[PDB]
Amino acid sequence: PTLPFNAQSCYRSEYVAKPLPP
Amino acid sequence: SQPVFASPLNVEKRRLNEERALMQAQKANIQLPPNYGDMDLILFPEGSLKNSNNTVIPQSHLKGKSVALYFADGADPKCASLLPFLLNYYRTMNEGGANQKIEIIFVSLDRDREAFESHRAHMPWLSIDLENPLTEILKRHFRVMKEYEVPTYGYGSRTGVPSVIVIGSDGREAQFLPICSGLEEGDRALLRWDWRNTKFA
Amino acid sequence: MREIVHVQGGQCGNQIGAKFWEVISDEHGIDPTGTYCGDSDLQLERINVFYNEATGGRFVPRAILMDLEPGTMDSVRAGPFGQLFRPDNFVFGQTGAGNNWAKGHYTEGAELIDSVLDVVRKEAEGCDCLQGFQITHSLGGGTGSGMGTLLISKVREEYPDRIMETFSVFPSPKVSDTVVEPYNATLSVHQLVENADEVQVIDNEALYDICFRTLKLTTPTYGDLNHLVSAAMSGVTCCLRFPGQLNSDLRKLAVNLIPFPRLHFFLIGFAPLTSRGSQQYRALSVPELTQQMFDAKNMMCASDPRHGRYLTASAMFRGRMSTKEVDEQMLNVQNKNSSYFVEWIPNNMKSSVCDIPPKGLKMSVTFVGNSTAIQEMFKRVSDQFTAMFRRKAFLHWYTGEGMDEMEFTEAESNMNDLVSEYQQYQ
Amino acid sequence: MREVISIHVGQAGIQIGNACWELFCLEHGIQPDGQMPDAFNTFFSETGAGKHVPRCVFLDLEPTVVDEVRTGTYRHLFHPEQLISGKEDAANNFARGHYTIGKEIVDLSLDRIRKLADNCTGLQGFLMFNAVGGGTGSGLGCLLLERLSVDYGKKSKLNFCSWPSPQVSTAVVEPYNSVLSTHSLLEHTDVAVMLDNEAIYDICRRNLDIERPTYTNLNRLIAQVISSLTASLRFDGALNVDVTEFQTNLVPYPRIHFMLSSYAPIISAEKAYHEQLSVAEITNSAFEPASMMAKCDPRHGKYMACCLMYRGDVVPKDVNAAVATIKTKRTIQFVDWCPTGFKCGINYQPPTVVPGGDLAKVMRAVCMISNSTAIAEVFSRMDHKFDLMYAKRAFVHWYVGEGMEEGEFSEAREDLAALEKDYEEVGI
Amino acid sequence: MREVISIHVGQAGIQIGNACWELFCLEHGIQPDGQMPDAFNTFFSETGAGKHVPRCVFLDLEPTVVDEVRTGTYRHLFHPEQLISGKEDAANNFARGHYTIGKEIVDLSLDRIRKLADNCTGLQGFLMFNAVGGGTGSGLGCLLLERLSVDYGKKSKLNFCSWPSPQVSTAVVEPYNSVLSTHSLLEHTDVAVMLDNEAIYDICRRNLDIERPTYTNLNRLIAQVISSLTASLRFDGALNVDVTEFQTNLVPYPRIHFMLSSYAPIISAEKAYHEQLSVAEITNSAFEPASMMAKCDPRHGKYMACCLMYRGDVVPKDVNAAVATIKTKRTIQFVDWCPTGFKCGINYQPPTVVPGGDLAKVMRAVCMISNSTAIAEVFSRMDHKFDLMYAKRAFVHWYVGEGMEEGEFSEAREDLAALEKDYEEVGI
Repeated sequence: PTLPFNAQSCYRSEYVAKPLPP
Repeated sequence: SQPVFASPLNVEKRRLNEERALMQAQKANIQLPPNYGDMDLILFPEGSLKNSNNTVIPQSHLKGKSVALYFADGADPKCASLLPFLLNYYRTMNEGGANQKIEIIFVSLDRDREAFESHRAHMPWLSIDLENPLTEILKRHFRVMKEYEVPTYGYGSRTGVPSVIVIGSDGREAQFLPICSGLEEGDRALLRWDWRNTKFA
Repeated sequence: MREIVHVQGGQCGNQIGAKFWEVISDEHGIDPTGTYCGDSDLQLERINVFYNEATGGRFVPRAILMDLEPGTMDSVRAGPFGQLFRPDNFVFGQTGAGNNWAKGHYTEGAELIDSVLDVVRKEAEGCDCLQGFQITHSLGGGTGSGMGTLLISKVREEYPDRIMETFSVFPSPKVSDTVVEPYNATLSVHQLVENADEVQVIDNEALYDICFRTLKLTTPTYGDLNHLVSAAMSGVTCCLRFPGQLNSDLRKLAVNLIPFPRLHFFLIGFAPLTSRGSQQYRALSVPELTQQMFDAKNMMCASDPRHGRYLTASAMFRGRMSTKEVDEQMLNVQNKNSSYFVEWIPNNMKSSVCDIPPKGLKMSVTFVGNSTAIQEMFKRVSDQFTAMFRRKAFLHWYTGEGMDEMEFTEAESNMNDLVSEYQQYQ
Repeated sequence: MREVISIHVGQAGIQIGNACWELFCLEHGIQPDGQMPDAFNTFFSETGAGKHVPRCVFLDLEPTVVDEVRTGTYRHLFHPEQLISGKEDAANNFARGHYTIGKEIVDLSLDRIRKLADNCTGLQGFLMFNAVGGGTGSGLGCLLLERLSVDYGKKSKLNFCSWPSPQVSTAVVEPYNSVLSTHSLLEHTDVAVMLDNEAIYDICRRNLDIERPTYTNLNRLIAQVISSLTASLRFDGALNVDVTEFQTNLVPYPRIHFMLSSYAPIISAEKAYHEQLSVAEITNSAFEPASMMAKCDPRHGKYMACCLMYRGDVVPKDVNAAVATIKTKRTIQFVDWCPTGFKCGINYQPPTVVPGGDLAKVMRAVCMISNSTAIAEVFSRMDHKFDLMYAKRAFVHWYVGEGMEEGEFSEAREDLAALEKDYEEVGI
Repeated sequence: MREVISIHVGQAGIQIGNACWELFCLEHGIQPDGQMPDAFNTFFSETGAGKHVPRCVFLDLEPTVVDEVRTGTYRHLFHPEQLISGKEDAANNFARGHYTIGKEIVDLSLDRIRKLADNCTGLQGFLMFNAVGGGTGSGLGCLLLERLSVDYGKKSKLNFCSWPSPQVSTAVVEPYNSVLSTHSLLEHTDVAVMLDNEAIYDICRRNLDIERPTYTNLNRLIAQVISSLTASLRFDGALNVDVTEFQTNLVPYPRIHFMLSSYAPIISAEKAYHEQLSVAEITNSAFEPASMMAKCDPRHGKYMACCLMYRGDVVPKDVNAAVATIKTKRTIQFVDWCPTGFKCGINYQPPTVVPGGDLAKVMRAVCMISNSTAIAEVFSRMDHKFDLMYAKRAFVHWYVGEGMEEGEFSEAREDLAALEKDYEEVGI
């Protein structure tokens, strides 16, 4: 029985919704 | 809806802005619900910020300066370590010009009033009072927490206290300074600050 | 009247030819949408030399844009003055002759010639009778050097009594792209001496010398170098479009220049070429134009002419010149530079007056010189070819497309004979 | 119209190319959804209204790397059919990826390759990413590439191989895996670009000045080479190249297609304002031996062919200024028989920067892919790792038991012997 | 006007009938009540205060399905004695539904059919849905063809039979009922379209990606097929094709009228929106061997004739362009003696999707009904099944005791063999 684990993958961390070129 | 969806600032933002959007749409081609780009908010209210002279300044004073929030705790050893170097950086970087360059807001993860004032006596930049709800709202907005106490909605801790976040006009996370992060440049990550392209517009 | 059919081949060709139609449209004053403005009857009394009426008053150029790579002339279409060119005049390719002379000529080219020969003869046969052709290309590349040379060979056997003259760039001495230079150059030359009437050589680092030493420009792009070549191309064929004192034609300078049919490779000059700074010192007149004709740093190709002796040359002056100071100094430069010319021809050096100066200047002159200084330059390519032929470097790409071991030896021997014919004449 | 079909096989291929695709999305302003709020033809199709699906296939025999993409932030970006997962992992065998388990994926994968190639004629080529020391990186890579050569005749095949290190290996079966791949790589691919790992460790140590980067920072720099490589197709330039001209640019004999890489500038955003990057300075850093991405000493290497693609606001003549002085320098030794050895193309648009990346915004950039005789070091070293480990039949029964014929290791080495001799024959 | 009569016999007949009479109601925008608030004439009548009643008859000897329809949602739409129900089921016995219990209600069926055909002029044709594997679907169906061919000799008869699959069959009595019904529908049925249940299971598992479908998941796909065949009659299009259109274009010989079916695109919610449904693409997906709706590999057959029914925003040049690619494609073999065997029937109206169903809104669709010589294998399977069982008279005494002689088993054997030989000799 656990309180929640909050370390996150490097892939999820940094390849995120960039502001788009037009 | 940046950098997260489920934050109190963003729920207030969405409520206010589309209230206005529906009203003027009915009064008049306007896209409902409004884009996050099209929305406008006032980030720091009338009586939030107060400086080194204990005087409240409006939000319009922060125009033209790279602003950064500093989530700090009085009794956390990491924050006690990071404080002198942040102060020295503030010193040198703002002295070295005929223009104000950066400004720091103090957001308190501290326990109580006494300790907050004691810690705030050391800082020459702006602060938000701890009893002010904006502190807790900003904490939930930028997902900084010392311990899983307040529920997070499938997210994690972005960071831990201490942290420096370069912010924008609308609650945009301009860049994260890697103090205690994936990179761990303790006391050295402050040089990564791109003050030229992140001005509080 | 007289028609000149324009054909641009290769990547080099389409980029040069884009700025050539910049200057020609500017000589006569056609708006890029195609309409005419410039309100002068002598400008376009001879307009049909390059363009065609379209019952909307618009002039479309008689250009056939021609390649195998569909992107490079897609560039020309979207660019300025790209909306002049006829959409039907484009002949796209798909695969792209990847710098292989073999596939440009024999294998890959042969299925597209069925289209390009169709469009060229439909525009040819439409008029009364044709005068010449223009082919802009590179003899280092694949799609211009090989697949363009096919179009040279087919239209010659179809119109043997017509002329054609090309502007072709060669390998440069220090810098050199496109690691198969001497394979592409030597295979192109031995076809060019057999099926072409006149070739104007351009060297890349000679152009770079111009924009450093003369123009005083630090960092401009290909745009400036193409402008210099576009002015030279406009200068040679000025006299067809405008009257003058001593008239000129492409064929009349053809008969005047070449002594023997085998050697028809020409150098290029242009003046004035002083900078913005040096503009106010000079007070432009006939003798200082001639002095920077015979300036080796002002030569369009970097074969040093002081080593060789000029076999013959031409000078198409443009503007309002007084003809005595034209021809007397024209003789004067032959007497002054006694050793620079060849002995067995009296009156080595020639002239013309083309009555309309180019706009923005008042006097201009274009140099076309049949020198023997190209002895060392083809000898450069001769040694470069032998270096990668002794044991068959890079040969398999050519050999796989229907080449022969024999046809490479013929190209060496044939192009070496051209070297020998120049050296004999000293 | 004209495009290149990309293949990702093996884990190294997937996560390098997953960085390569996220660089391309922001290059053309494509959202991770796949929409845009004649650039994108050569890497993307257009679906219905406003979409852009990629020209790619993911193949792996394990789900664990490919399904994680399926649930990632690039959910709707890829069509859910070309993402291919097997059941069980290849597990570092050439034999297993080639003989037993590799067979049942090529039968479905070649179909999707056919499905992607039959739309428009004039295919440019095939960009297949793989590791060499890996299991599925070689075995599945071979079987797919062999079938492609027969089925599609004459079109080019680019292959970026994450080559095993001179120093580190991170697996013991690497000499058995690497040698066997080569014997089935020679007569299939057309341009095999050799990439190393601790070179980029050494690059990120010196130039990038970041202490502790990981594979996620390896892949950004790898992605920046590929973007600059195919910059000519996407965007107009003052002097452009193609992917079907490289094989006519670089290879003198059909068996010699093992080229290196280089890139410049590679600078931190913090130290960027102490270098205004001129064309005179970036070219010399391109030729400087501590900047290449392969880690072989070129001082014992005679250069044979070189191909520089300049990026951004660069004029043609300071290129010609730089290359004049480069040729006259005697630290960069060219071979005698090849007196011309440069191709230098130029494109307009300066390189993008990833947000939160480790690349400062630069205005000009040079990318180098060169054929040199230094690869004789990369192979003669490798042959030594083989026969010493094949001295007493170490790890043989794994390959024997999986399907391979014992003794096939012999003519694989005799093949690599010939590739050893011809480089030494050329250089004299 | 242009009316057709749909006859539903048996379990599979009724349950397929539910799907089609749901879709036609929605498409013409008529309610479960039967009134809308002249294109609908082909399927519906006209009655006083704007009610349109269906031109269908429901036959099943067993009450448990027909009765339960009457009580269901669609109460007021169907006429009460247009649904005919018996006493006890045929119970998987061909002899029962043809001799003993069939004969009672045939006369009642003809009387309703007579009164529905004589309502107006221009009766186009009959459609019939039945299960071959079942009792009454085979039994009552054979009687009903025999007594309809004598009366309405002129009109066309299109059959949609639920043929038993090669592996999965839902009966041991099914080889008997299959081969005993084939002697019925050779010389009465004009054109038969061959349906297979686990073929549709495979379609709805990999295309639309339901792991656990049911009977009401397959029947919607059948409803969309029938709607595409009869889209031409209902709505205006570029190239109209009737039911008389089909007999002259698919069958070259009197005895040879057995043909497959195909639909494209069977696409889901997520797939549809992310994809260009090119007119080239939908046709290519239709001719895919597995995408047929019969579980009958066409690679070991020859296509004699083929009809393509387009539905949506379909332009005729793309149709003509796409089919020329199909002919020059080497994979699919066409018979030498039949050079022309394609149909272009283009309709304007997009397919009307039931939301909360399984298909998505798509712009365009193609439905293919192809006559091929691959029907040899599907008879060879049932033939060999019948030979093993009949070799020692298994389950014979049930058929003999109900009136059927022993000897109709004998004669129907070579009748299937006569059919088998004809498909062999036509493939020369």
